[PDB]
Amino acid sequence: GPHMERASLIQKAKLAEQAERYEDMAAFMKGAVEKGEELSCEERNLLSVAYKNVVGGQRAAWRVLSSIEQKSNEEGSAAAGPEVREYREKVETELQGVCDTVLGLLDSHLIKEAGDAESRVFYLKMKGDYYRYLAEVATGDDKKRIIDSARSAYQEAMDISKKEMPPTNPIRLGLALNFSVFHYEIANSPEEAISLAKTTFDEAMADLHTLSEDSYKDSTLIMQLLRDNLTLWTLRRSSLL
Amino acid sequence: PHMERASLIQKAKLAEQAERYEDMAAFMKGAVEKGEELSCEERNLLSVAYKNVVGGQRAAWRVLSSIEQKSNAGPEVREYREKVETELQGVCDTVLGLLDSHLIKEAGDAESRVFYLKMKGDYYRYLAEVATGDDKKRIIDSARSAYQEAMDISKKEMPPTNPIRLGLALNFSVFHYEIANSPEEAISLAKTTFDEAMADLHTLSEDSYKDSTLIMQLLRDNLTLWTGSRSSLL
Repeated sequence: GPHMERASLIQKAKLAEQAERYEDMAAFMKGAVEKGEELSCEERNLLSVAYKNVVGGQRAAWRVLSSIEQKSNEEGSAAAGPEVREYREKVETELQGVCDTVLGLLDSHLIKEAGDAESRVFYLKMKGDYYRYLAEVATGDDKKRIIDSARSAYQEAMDISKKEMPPTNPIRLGLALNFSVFHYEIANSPEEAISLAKTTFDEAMADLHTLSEDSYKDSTLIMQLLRDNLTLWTLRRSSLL
Repeated sequence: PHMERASLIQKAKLAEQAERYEDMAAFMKGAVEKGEELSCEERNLLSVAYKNVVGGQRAAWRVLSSIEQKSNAGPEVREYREKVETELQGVCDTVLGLLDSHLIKEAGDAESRVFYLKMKGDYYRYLAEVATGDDKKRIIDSARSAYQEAMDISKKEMPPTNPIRLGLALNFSVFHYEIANSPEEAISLAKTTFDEAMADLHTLSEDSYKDSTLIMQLLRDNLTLWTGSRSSLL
């Protein structure tokens, strides 16, 4: 509608977050991004949380529908009613529209305009994530092209993070976590997934002592997710010390 | 594109499983507009869909109102609270429209008749929660009138343990307390409802028992909160 002030959009995104109105939150943040200014660390998290919640609800719904559709097609003497697939396809189109919106914001404003490496890695990781979400629902020749786009974004983010960030950096840790999930679940490379998660965990472990107590908590929380994934993917009980 | 009555009902059940309540409501609104009566299962689908949609709006409106009250600088809170309120009002008006245009009829079974009139009381009550001035008074009168008509039918045609009858009495007592500022009517209604249902609990099948006692617990919880209030084993 009429031109809003960037500061009013950010304030409304924070109000929408408190009200658990994630679609409104995303729309406020999209408007703020389109103002052309860089996002602060707090503002990047608002953009990320808004779209993560929106796409997370779509991905959860798509998974339920896809399971119902699969079971009714496989089982019994008949196929599922056409309604399941039509509804699953409505949810999928809507999911694709949100990923395309995020990828559009990243390519039009956020990746090119970023100052620091911290924010460049954050946006390139986000690009990998939203191509990964698109890959989860893709099937044909489109699937291969989307998987290449996700790998390419994650790899560029990895290259930068290795050059500019310490191994304990939470953004660097979170990126390596998501990239390993991509290798395992999307690119069907469990070996790459395990070696990336092992290397990430080990290199971060070696510098844990150098961290301030608040940095330590941020880092170990992500290292835990790497370790959990490794246990799940890949052995004696532990007594004290 | 399968959008006939039976396809709309099937998609509403899928939307429920996927926790897509706005899709669920839109499917059920479409099914209602087909002009046919809703079965017991279908009425529950309509109710669950709009309850979840309006519940998210009411929770959001309460947060924004809370922030606005503490803040009273900054015009954004009120503008945003007003956007959420208008949207909430639009959903209540859609539900009230469906009830008046298609669902509320003089000739059906008592359960369905009480069910729709209770839903009318509920959505006027949600409108009353955000209403101010002249409009508030008319909305409160409309809610009381719908709830009262639902109460007359339920006392004449349903047993005291009937879950619809229990749920109606619960919501009407909440209306007396919160909306009409009559805590005495609220308390008296909740006490009578609980006591009369308690007397017949022994007659119920195990599935009926669970449905009835679960609503009776909400009446009792409300009574404890409204009136005031140790015990060892026995």
